[PDB]
Amino acid sequence: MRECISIHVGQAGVQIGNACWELYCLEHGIQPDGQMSFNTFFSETGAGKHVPRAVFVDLEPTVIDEVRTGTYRQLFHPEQLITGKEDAANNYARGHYTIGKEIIDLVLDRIRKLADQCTGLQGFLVFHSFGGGTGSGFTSLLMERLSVDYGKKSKLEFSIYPAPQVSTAVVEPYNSILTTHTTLEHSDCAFMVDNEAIYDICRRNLDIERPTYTNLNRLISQIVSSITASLRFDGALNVDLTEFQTNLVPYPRIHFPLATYAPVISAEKAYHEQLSVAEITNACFEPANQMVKCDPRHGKYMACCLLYRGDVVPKDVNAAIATIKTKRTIQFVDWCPTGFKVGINYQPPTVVPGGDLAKVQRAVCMLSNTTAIAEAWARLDHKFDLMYAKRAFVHWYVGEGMEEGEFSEAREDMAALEKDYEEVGV
Amino acid sequence: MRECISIHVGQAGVQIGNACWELYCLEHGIQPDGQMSFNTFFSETGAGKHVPRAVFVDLEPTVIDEVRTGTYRQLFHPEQLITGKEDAANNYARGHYTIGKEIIDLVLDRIRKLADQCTGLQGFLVFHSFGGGTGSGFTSLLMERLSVDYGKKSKLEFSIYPAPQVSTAVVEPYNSILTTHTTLEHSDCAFMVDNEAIYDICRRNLDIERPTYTNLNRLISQIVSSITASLRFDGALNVDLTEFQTNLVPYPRIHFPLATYAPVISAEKAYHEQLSVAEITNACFEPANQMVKCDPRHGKYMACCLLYRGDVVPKDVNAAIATIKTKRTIQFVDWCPTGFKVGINYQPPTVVPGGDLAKVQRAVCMLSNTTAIAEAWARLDHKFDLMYAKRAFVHWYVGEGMEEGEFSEAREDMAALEKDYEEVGV
Amino acid sequence: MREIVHIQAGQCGNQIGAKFWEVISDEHGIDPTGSYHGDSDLQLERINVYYNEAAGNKYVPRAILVDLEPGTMDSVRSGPFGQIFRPDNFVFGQSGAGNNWAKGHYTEGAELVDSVLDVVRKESESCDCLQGFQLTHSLGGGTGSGMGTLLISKIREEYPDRIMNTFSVVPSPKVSDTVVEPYNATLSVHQLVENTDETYCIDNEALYDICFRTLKLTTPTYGDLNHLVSATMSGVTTCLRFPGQLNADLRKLAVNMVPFPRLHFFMPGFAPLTSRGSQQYRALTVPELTQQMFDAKNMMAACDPRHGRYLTVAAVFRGRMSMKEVDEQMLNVQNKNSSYFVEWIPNNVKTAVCDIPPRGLKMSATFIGNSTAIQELFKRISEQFTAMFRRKAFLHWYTGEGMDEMEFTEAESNMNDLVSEYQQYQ
Amino acid sequence: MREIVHIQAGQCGNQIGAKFWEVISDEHGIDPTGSYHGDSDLQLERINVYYNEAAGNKYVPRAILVDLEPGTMDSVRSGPFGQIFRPDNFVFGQSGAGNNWAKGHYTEGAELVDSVLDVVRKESESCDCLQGFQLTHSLGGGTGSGMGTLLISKIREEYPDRIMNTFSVVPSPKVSDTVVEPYNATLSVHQLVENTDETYCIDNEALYDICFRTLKLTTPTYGDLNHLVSATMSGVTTCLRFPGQLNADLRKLAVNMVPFPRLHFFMPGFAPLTSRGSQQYRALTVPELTQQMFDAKNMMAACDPRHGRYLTVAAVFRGRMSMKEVDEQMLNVQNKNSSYFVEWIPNNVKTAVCDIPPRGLKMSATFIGNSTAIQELFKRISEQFTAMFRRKAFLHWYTGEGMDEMEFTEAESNMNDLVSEYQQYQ
Ligand SMILES: C=C1C[C@@H]2CCCC(=O)C/C(C)=C\C=C\C(=O)O[C@H]([C@H](O)NC(=O)/C=C\C=C\C)C/C(C)=C/[C@H](C1)O2
Ligand SMILES: C=C1C[C@@H]2CCCC(=O)C/C(C)=C\C=C\C(=O)O[C@H]([C@H](O)NC(=O)/C=C\C=C\C)C/C(C)=C/[C@H](C1)O2
Ligand SMILES: Nc1nc2c(ncn2[C@@H]2O[C@H](COP(=O)(O)OP(=O)(O)OP(=O)(O)O)[C@@H](O)[C@H]2O)c(=O)[nH]1
Ligand SMILES: Nc1nc2c(ncn2[C@@H]2O[C@H](COP(=O)(O)OP(=O)(O)OP(=O)(O)O)[C@@H](O)[C@H]2O)c(=O)[nH]1
Ligand SMILES: Nc1nc2c(ncn2[C@@H]2O[C@H](COP(=O)(O)OP(=O)(O)O)[C@@H](O)[C@H]2O)c(=O)[nH]1
Ligand SMILES: Nc1nc2c(ncn2[C@@H]2O[C@H](COP(=O)(O)OP(=O)(O)O)[C@@H](O)[C@H]2O)c(=O)[nH]1
Ligand SMILES: [Mg+2]
Ligand SMILES: [Mg+2]
Repeated sequence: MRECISIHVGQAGVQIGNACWELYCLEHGIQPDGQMSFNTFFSETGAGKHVPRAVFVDLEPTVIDEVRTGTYRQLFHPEQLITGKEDAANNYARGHYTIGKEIIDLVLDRIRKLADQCTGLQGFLVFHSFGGGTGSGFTSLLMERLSVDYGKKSKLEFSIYPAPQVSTAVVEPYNSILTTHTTLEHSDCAFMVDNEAIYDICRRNLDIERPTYTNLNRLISQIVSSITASLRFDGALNVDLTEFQTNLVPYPRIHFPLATYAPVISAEKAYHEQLSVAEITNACFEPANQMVKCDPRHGKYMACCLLYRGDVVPKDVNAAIATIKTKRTIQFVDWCPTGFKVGINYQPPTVVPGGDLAKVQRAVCMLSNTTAIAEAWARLDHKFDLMYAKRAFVHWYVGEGMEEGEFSEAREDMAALEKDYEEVGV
Repeated sequence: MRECISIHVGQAGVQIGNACWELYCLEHGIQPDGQMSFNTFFSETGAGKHVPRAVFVDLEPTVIDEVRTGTYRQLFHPEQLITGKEDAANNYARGHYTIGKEIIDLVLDRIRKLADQCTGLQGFLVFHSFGGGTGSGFTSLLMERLSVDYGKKSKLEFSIYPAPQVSTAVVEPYNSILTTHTTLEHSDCAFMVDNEAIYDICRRNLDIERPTYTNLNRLISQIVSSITASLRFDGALNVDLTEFQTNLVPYPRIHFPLATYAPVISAEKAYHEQLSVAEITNACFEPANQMVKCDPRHGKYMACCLLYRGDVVPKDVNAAIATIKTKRTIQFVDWCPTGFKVGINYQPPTVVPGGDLAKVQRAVCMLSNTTAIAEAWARLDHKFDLMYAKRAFVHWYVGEGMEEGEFSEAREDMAALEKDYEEVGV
Repeated sequence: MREIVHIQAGQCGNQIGAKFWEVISDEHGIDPTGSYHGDSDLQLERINVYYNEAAGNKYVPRAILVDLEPGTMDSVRSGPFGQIFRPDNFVFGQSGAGNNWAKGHYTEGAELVDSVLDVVRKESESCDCLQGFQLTHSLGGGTGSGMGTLLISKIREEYPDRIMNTFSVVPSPKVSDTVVEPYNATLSVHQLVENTDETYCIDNEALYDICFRTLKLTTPTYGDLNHLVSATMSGVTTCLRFPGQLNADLRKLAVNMVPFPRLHFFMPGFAPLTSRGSQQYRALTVPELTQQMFDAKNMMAACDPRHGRYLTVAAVFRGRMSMKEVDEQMLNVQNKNSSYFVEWIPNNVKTAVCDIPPRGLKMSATFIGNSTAIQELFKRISEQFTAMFRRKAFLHWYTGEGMDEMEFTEAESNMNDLVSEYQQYQ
Repeated sequence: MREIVHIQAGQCGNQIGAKFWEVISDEHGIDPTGSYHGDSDLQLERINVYYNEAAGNKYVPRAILVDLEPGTMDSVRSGPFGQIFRPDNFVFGQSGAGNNWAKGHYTEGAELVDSVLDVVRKESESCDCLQGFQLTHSLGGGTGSGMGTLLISKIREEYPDRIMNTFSVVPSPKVSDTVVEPYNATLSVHQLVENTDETYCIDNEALYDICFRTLKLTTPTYGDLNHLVSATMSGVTTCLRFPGQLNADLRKLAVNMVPFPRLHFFMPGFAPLTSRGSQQYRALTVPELTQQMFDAKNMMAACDPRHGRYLTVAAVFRGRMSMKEVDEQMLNVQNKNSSYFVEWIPNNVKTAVCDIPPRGLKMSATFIGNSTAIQELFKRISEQFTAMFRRKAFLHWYTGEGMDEMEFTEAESNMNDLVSEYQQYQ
């Protein structure tokens, strides 16, 4: 079995992971203690106790400690659950240098150990946010080490895009820039989602009153679930992660696809709806199902992917696509003529018990690169610029050893990359 | 299956719709939750839950909210039941501009979505009154959008004629003029009925003491039922809506037919009557069965239609018609030599449980264009003129952005159209 | 929902409001503790209009109590009210204006006003769609009259597109309750007319007639008089609080009843009105109910309605009844009494029907007339005022507060323009 | 774990700390004997932060009591404290500084300081990861003010990378409690500003308002005032003491709330704040909770927060709630009130949520503002100080101890630079 590595970094990465692996266990019938193709993320041990390919890193021990008390404690390896003493406190200089140093060796040795547990190592996912100290600095350090030790393997990262209007941390704009700049050279593709757009979607589609991290995370976990499903299950067109890289990265550095999922609908709405292949596919290109708050009509599509799950047949897809391509309201780049790779998986999507989504016979994860993403760039570039013009909170990094002009150069690189989006769209 | 769109606008439109779809479900054996040719108004979903082609728009949420609590809640789509916050309060300026703006996009996207649910889209009915703010302003806005997005499809509207002597709203004359003027360029045929004449008929024929919206609406719903029946069922001469347009519109703008129905009689009277084809047909041209209070002897017939339902055979019809044409007390226009299209449908009419009409083996919907309609024109033209001479309630629109002289021009157009009735009759 | 907010001003205002809010609490099955206990769903279906739920069943009346004289509210909250109302809303000082408009409005009242407005904002923030403000007042009582007027000016500035309206007790044409009551009235009116959408005009004298002679009430106290006022207020809002054949929202009613800007003065009618002894000799039909509505004896303002012409008449019915029956009956009335209706408006009637009755009266209706007759009440005040103004009677209490003679000059001048407009239309 | 250590200095410091440590003991289910009796695991999960287990259940508050005036602690340990606290920690002399900064800090206090520091070291040795030092003080009380300042200088030398912070009562802007309170403050501040990471600024006056008027407390004693202070301190640490959706460690909060080095002055906010009578009229929503947090009335420092701009605002919530609900609500606030937020920082909000409520309040939150408004408090002291400084009022008590005139000159000069920085950012 080809198997992949997962890493979870930061409160965000860990939380999402919590739900993610709960889901996986449910998708394979695995009990919370690991008790029994899943060998693509699990290692079967002597007792039928399958143990996950995942390393959890938390400098703020509280979060993993909760995981270590939580029901899936049994499942994970104590040597996988790697906790620190104090966190980076939303400081990249510590996450990527001062504090991150300590553990980063410990974690790498877990990773190498686990890599020798494996035969068919294919990719490795890294869950984190763009601004949380743990998530931010630490990730770029880690990725640089994995780009050395493995380098050939698929480097996947999930970094939650800092929602346009809505932020929790003040310096979050800083951290994103700096994190991103660094990890640009060590990451093969980076995913971004928006907590705000997702909130909007929970409300709009699922008919949710007030979203929180619990249910939001269940959503994300199902999106990831489909990606992996191409590996974990039989499908007509089985997509490997290596493929994902080939097809979703039009250009060496712009590997920053966004992804949505349909059907997102309450069990109630499912009875006033017949969700056909075409129905859903159409919904995938609705700006209101757009899980990053960036309306797709603001740019052109650089690339596409349809990870279809459940009862979906090649022609219905082909016809649905034909319909989509016919709709010329979906503008895509001259550069990229017909690139709509579709994945199709057979295995249906699955619903979490106590979950909030309609159990549907077919679903799809749409994934795309659009020039419209430059909008998101603009925002953060500017956000950062504003505070950097002040040196709001600059004392705080520059005491930690960070260089003025390093920050300027990092933002320069982000501006050059934004300028590259412009270049593609042309 | 060719299928049609229905829209319901305003309290009136929605109420009528309530009864209308109850009736339809009864005509196909469909349960209140959609549970099972009806696919010409329904979409069968996975569970046998047929869902209607209809969108309900109510700025005054109270009415649809009642529908949403009502038994046929189950049947409709939550995304079909589109409610606002506040209504236009009998103000066309808000219905067609200020407030109507908000929803009108939301509704159109339902309509486009539903239009993609469809293959054979043929017409779309719009239920409303001529003066209710929701019904009035909103309709003309909507129709203009549908005349863009579809344009080829049959545009059908039901606007209840503001009963000659009897009004509920004071400014109702305003609204009709303004609404009508606008929708003149976007509507293919507009039906008008009179609540008063209908009251008279309930009393006269059905032997009703005191009519109200409940039972009145059941009547209207059966009239519409016959029209659709030509689509929904097998008949010898099956009439498509496209036909209705071809034959009922003698002239680009005068598309304002009126329609009655016979037999309208209590179950009691049915035993002292033998309702033959000829019997009923005769009754159709009785001025006392005239569902707009406009006595047909005040003008000449511009056009005709007989939608026959139940046990009716071609010759009996032909003979009945022969009798009618022989009766030279029915004066019709030189312009239009023999135009009496008859429809005939096979499928009988149906009676509502707890209803007030005699279950008859055969029925017919008569529909006609007569020059006598100019009378109705005169009334409203004048009514409006009177109040406009005062500017009674003018502050109320003109604050909303409406133009003096716009109102004058609108009435001019209504006067030109009335002058056109005169022109035809000549 | 669409929330309405009340203000109560003066002894008069706070006393009337005392029972009004009691009455509505009955209407929705709300107990004296603010906890909803009704049985039917319609009891609380729209409860949001007048109530904010503060937990469980706590329902909070949307109302602010405002008085410079603290004993008033003290008595109200000593009664079966104080624990419905929240203490955030008791906004009161300790100084009486002593029936000085100049005080209650213009000088000291302003202090209190600021804190009032802040509470106003609180409520307007908590509201979903703010549909406006009802303010109880005595037109001649110093702080009812004055203080209300200031609040209105401010609120209308901050919510200029909302329906704001007042229930101002007009001075009894025979007996004055304040010696300067003509001053308090004329001043109030100056600002009240320009800054409100609707004002109801009511006389205690007329109420006395109704109480003692028509209802054969033995001892007509204010509790029973206010019972009558509370009455007509309740009905209006049933248009919003409940569904019906014709749901006519408060705004819609307003729109229909105001032919011209500034003439928004209403003389609530009432039905049925007969003492318990005589009720067994009559039948509540629509003809009966309307005959009651068209009685000068059932006119709650002291004005003979057959002086001049009705501009507009809103018949709002409560309970089940036939639309033909109603329509026809209203038209019978308009035909017979056609000498009392303004020729300007064809169909001088206006109607609405909510399908729930008040209290246990199978049939009920409330009659909102706007007749040119009302000018007499304006004369009453004008004339009385004028005489005192000539001699400068009690001038030094107002000029003591800094009020200009020309302020009073312009105030009467604007009541004279007002009556002049009534004449022009009469 | 990460342990925090407290110091208590002065009557003020030791009194406040008295109840603070009582409160936390409640928060973790610790009885008055220092023996843990709580039920939930979270009661003692992180107990190590503030407690050292000395056997069985003996839990030892990590705190040192320091006072030159022995009766203070004598009263504390006479109370329900003395046997929680260990006698190693009572470090006290027998001589009062008599509200002479010069004494309590600079001359005699130093004697006591040495023994204090030794106990400090004891605790810092027993700690696993020393996360810092909270020191209760009155900014104007002689030994709270002074002695604390010396301890801080020393401790910061020996633990320069730790979070050290103080709760210093700022002199009430209206009433002075010490005649030389301006001296004690200005001096303390000189050294306090440069040697601390955070300082909380609080006024007894503002607390009085909050107690008596907002909470309608009849007799506002220090027990109840300190109840409020104890409050806001508790919340901050819930970030560390408990888990949550957003765990924001004290360091992380610090990092986010300090835009510039030295401006670390905080005005704790509070929610909910309403007396028991009014609680039944409201609902604790996030909108409610935040409305409370954004109230000038709930600002515990005597400063109008709408003077100038907020640099940064940390909303720390306690209890379960939706992240959308919170985020959205905070953003609604920032949008509406955008005139009060510093343009420098896009997304002027900052948030954190711990998933445990205080005490039995389902919802609670504590608001940490840093507004340029705070400069007024600095003015208060500056101005008062200045006047006295001119005349050399009470000079011979300080110069009696050997304090230089230029010491006071430089002290005010540094408060003037401080306020100057607030202006530049305002
Ligand atoms: C808006 C409302 C609610 C209030 C409720 C107050 C009830 C109250 O506490 C006293 C009571 C229980 C009944 C009073 C009836 C009333 O005055 O009765 C009245 C009158 O005496 N009733 C009639 O004249 C009824 C029949 C007339 C037939 C010719 C009318 C009246 C003012 C009713 C109002 C209507 O009652
Ligand atoms: C950090 C904490 C812990 C302390 C605990 C002290 C408790 C004490 O001994 C007295 C008591 C049992 C309750 C006091 C409540 C309180 O003052 O209640 C306060 C206030 O009166 N409560 C509200 O305003 C609550 C609802 C407001 C709705 C608009 C707020 C308050 C200072 C709470 C603090 C929060 O209580
Ligand atoms: N989707 C999702 N986002 C989260 C969750 N928790 C935190 N975030 C986001 O993550 C960002 C904050 O970073 P965290 O992951 O909480 O912090 P951290 O990685 O532990 O880093 P430090 O504590 O600063 O060292 C914000 O953008 C939050 O919106 C979660 O449970 N789900
Ligand atoms: N046939 C029939 N006519 C109705 C019914 N209800 C209202 N009407 C008529 O509709 C007109 C009033 O307009 P409505 O439809 O009630 O008002 P609306 O469309 O909701 O518009 P606004 O409330 O003013 O925004 C009058 O001519 C009524 O006679 C009904 O149930 N059946
Ligand atoms: N309908 C009604 N009118 C009242 C009541 N109390 C006082 N009034 C009238 O209000 C006027 C006196 O004003 P008042 O409210 O007492 O003065 P204020 O306290 O200064 O606002 C007189 O015309 C009274 O007839 C009451 O309970 N009901
Ligand atoms: N909040 C609070 N403030 C206090 C208390 N006791 C004294 N103060 C304040 O502290 C200042 C007096 O300082 P104090 O602590 O008594 O002097 P010290 O013993 O020399 O440190 C005055 O501003 C008082 O208002 C208390 O119990 N609570
Ligand atoms: Mg974290
Ligand atoms: Mg309506």
